Amino acid sequence: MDTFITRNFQTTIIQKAKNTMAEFSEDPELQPAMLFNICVHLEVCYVISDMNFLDEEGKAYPQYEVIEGMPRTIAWMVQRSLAQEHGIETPKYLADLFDYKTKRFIEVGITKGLADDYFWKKKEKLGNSMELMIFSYNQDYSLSNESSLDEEGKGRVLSRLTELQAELSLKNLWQVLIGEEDVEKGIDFKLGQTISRLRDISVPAGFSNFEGMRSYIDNIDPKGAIERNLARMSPLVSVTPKKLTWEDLRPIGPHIYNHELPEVPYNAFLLMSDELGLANMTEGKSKKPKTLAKECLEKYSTLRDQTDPILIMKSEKANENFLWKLWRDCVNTISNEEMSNELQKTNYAKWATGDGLTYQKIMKEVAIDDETMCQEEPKIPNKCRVAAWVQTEMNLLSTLTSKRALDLPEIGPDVAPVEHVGSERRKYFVNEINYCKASTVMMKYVLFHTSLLNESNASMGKYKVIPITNRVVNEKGESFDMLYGLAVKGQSHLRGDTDVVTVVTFEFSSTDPRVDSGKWPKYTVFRIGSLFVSGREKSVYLYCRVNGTNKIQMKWGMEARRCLLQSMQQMEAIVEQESSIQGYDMTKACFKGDRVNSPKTFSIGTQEGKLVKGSFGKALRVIFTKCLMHYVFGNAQLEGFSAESRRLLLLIQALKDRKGPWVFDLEGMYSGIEECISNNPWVIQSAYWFNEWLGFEKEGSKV
Amino acid sequence: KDEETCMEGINDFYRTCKLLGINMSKKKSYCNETGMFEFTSMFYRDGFVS
Amino acid sequence: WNTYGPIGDTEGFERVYESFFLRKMRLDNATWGRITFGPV
Amino acid sequence: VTGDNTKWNECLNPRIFLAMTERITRDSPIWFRDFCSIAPVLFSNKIARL
Amino acid sequence: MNINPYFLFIDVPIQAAISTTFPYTGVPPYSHGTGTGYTIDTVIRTHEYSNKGKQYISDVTGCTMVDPTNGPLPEDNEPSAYAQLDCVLEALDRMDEEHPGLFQAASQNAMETLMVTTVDKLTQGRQTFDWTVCRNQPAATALNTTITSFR
Amino acid sequence: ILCMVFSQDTRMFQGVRGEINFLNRAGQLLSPMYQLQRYFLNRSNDLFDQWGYEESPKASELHGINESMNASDYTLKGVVVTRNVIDDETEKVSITKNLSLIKRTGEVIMGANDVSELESQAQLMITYDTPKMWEMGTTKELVQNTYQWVLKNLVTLKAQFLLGKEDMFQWDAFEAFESIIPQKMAGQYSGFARAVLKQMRDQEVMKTDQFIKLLPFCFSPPKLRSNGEPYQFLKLVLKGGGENFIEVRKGSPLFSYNPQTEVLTICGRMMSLKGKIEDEERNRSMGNAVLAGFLVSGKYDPDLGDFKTIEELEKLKPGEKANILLYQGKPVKVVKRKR
Amino acid sequence: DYRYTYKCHRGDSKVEGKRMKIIKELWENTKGRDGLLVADGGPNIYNLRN
Repeated sequence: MDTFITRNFQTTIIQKAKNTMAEFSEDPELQPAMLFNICVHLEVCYVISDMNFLDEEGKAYPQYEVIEGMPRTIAWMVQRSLAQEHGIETPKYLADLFDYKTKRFIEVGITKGLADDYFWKKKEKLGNSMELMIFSYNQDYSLSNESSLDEEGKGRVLSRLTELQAELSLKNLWQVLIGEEDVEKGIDFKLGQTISRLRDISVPAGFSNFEGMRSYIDNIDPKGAIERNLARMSPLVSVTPKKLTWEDLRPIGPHIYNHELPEVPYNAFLLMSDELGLANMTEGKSKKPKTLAKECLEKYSTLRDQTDPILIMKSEKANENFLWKLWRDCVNTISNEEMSNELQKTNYAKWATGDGLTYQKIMKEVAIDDETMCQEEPKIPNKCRVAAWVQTEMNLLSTLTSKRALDLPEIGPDVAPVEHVGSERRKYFVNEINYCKASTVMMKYVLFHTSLLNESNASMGKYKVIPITNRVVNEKGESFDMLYGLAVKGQSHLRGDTDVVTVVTFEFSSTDPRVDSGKWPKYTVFRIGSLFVSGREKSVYLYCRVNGTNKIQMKWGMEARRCLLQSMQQMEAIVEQESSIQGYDMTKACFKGDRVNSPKTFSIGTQEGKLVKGSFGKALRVIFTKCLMHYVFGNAQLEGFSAESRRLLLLIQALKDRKGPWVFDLEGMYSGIEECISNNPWVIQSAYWFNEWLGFEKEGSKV
Repeated sequence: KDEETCMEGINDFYRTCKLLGINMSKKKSYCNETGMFEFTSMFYRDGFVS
Repeated sequence: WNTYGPIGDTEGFERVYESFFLRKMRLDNATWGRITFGPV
Repeated sequence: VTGDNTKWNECLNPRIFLAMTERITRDSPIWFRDFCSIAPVLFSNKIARL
Repeated sequence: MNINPYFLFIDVPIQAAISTTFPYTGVPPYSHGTGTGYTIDTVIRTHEYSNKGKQYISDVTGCTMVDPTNGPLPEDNEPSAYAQLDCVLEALDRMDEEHPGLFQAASQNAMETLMVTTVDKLTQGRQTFDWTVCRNQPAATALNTTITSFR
Repeated sequence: ILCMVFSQDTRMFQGVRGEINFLNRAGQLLSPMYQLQRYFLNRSNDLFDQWGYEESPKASELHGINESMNASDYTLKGVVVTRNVIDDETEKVSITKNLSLIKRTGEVIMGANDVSELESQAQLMITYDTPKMWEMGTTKELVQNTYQWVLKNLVTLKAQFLLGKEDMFQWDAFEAFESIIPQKMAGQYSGFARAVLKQMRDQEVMKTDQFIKLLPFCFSPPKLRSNGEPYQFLKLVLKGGGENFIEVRKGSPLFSYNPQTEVLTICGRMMSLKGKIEDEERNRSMGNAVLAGFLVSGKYDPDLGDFKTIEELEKLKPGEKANILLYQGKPVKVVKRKR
Repeated sequence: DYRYTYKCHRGDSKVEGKRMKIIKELWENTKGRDGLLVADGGPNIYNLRN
């Protein structure tokens, strides 16, 4: 088909048809029949307007103005100008040709059958406001006015179309030739009574029927209406511009400094800085989690065989006995021989997670009749002050440990300079954050959530024991299989994915909770035994906690591995900005330093109230830890606070660059930000750090 | 000419959009010398874009 | 099948998927230049 | 100004959209004008399910 | 050494520093519940900003209707839905004058695309409210059910 | 644009806005003229706008050009087009240290910064012999080349090693191979390799496979612990991460040995080592060439306990026996030695 | 993620699986180990340019 199009027509005609039809906002390839029709129509109208010419008085020796082919905007404005200059009605459809003699717009068309019916239906479509000439492949012609075209033009057009018709059937193209009326089948659209009434009752105040609105829109000249409306508008409608200044900015959410409010609890799913993995060196083979947990407990047999618990702390509502018996059942199941990791002593599991205390649903009619059934008030989040453990979390998760848990596959050889730059950036990033404790915590988190999601494949009405395991590698190359504790997941009879399935997790730790009583108001902790590392006894506690999460939360935890890409993108944006200051890449220079440049240093934190600098590696580690904490501590409060602190930070930046920022309703922004600082540890610590950094910027801007 | 006239123009634009039903956010908007701004989660700053 | 399956004849395969091979050939004959960062 | 709009979709009126559609298609076939207008009028009578 | 991540902003422009703050462009799972309460609040707020308009009773659906257009202009900075028709018409006139032959060409192109389009285009969409069962169903299933009911 | 830069027109100097601190491949600051050349090559609009335009000449063949090389009356001052094409024999030139061509009288004709940076792939499979440039290839190719070089001249390496000097760890091939070794662990790798090779030489357990595997790592200066004892490792990682690692005990994708057929596999390529292997080499299987200061004394004894990690091996005291694992199913019992 | 999902680890790896035995045999029997697809335990060669 397309070959016929490019062979039977000149390149200019094909290009004009293609660019005029591509404005339909659709694929021009899969439907080329209309392309052929439009090309033939363009050729016909071009031929029609190449033989007859006019003069100062109208000597026949141009007379035809071509509107099709040109851009629709230019064509429409030209048609409107012609109609205005000639004092004639403008056709509602874009006429394909205009005549200077008759002072009327005209249309052309191509068909396959008799042209009389086509002409009559086109007349019905356009009424009598436009003239037409029509030709058909089967030697038929129709003209509204016999004084429109001469014999030469009609004969040439007829010969061309007859030749095209004859040639089409030679390559089996006439069979697939679509007609012309199909593209304009729908021209009748009559509204029913109901829809007409709905339209009539949907007009702005001041009109009775939609006819009045239509006439008002099509007739009235509203020039100058905006000024008239604005003149009488009250002066009270003002943005109230206010130039911003350094002193205008104030600390956000000072209540967090109120010592009366309680400390923020530790609501993260898994222990991050207090983890304790029972290392068990392995060759490197992959084994089922149950076998790994069994071997790890066998190595530390003393902890496994602990039956008398030395309770150290208790939650407000949880029962220590039930949790301990559930943990004993979990370890018994882990240490058995059956392949399945399914609990068989469902008693304590059922009675420990409060799975039997759920209310029973009754028919709505009884509730309506009943008077004691009333909606319960929403438990709005409490308000808490600064929690000192978030600072320790951030400090420790950014340190370099002796083990790494990242092993990514390989990539093809790098050739292009951009590939070399990307590979260098990746090398520096991984080298910097390979052993960072945040990476290991992130891997544990994602692996545990993946296992939780997998266990929900077919087991939904049964309790499943899942060990919190991890695969780690050290500098020497020997790889270990760490076990961080266990967790039993309950049943979710409902098939919904956003339905909480209660899971209770027992994680080992080496930190005595009594040191920070406010850090664990939600944990039940025992003391199982004592490990020896360098001949010295260090205690081991078992933090037992009930929790509730849904399948979508499992998916979120699984995707929590995106913190790596997030941190890499942030570092790459920093490097791209540094390189954009210059004209060349700044990766090695800002990491290691070249002859011209020096190793870039970033302000990391505070030491005894004084600023401290550090290498770009420390900044990368802090960025990764911040991203991981943001993902782990994520709730609606955190995202809202970040979204509003965006605006506050942008205003501060504008202030720094001496751009003279102006604020309209500053207190509105401050209220929007403070609306989200209620109980999230990450949000509260972010507010504290923002206040500290704002103070530092204020005190440093006076120099 | 001066920032005062620029803010008068901003106020006039605010009133105009109010007349068209568009309500500008005073609690989430700010003004600064041209060259640095944001547009649909895309920060522009003197050529750099993030 | 990829290890001990019957060995068919792949003659003329490039012709069928010629566009991808043309893309690969264009990529191979590339002459990469410099990399320039933002104007600022 | 990095302006933002509060309650953008809680303030725009379907009647104003109908007016815009009528003004835009001031020179067009009547059937197409009605076809374009059928949407704003349907929205102007929208019923929400709780 | 107590880390302070915000201190990075000292050594880096904030525009680059806060790059890619949210890894997700979609929706989180912990967003405030959008249930009956949220939709009730939405309708309440929609009717609150337009309560100074004309209130009447629809003669077709028999439901309360509020029309703020051409209503009193606001006297306070609070959100307002009272959009004068004259101002909108003047703005459209200014746009058309600035861009001559734009509205006509766009309308012509839209009508031509509508003429050449097919019903199947409706199947490219998100969840659609099927009325036969009064639920949320895929676009294809909703279209099929509507077609069957029409038949 | 190069004509502007070379003419040193003051307008070109005034047409610079951003920093021009460009660096070269060697990391040395470019000459100011080449700095401006590169800046304007990357930034053409600025100079063209700054230069200023003028009217084109009225000659038939002479016409102006815009920024985008479009003919126009407004043309860059002093720049014109001409259809009268101008027509486009060898000598000898001396060279200096910095690869700069200097004519007979001493003028510089071609510097080292005039080399176009247009990287491309040769249409023919070119080959090189010098090892100093092997670093250009990928890590696996570098490993393959260095191990081929070690193997082919293995007789000379063994002969020099038996002498006990230190000149055999500084071959050009080893210098080329060192590049892919991470800097932080290079010292420990070299120290461990030297210690294990010395231990193998002292007590005759000479194993060809271990010698070939651990010879290249011996270049870098030794980095011993505060105790004066060499580090211990299980596998030595190379640049590129992942597959790029050499196993010290069993074998790695980059290096493997089959004693049944006596076949050496390097980066997926197989070779035969016939004639370079002693009959008694097989009997002394692996256990005497996997740790520094340790030698085999027995077999797997569950009573002594499970396998001991490198952490416990490093803190062990002389005269104490431990158990290690080579690979799945082949444990061994070793004992620390003072020597 | 692809290798984990399809159990198609590298042919020269030391992992064990139902499909991994045949993959290892194919890797042993194949000469053009750079030409094997990733799905068959071959080496990945994808990068930005391709």
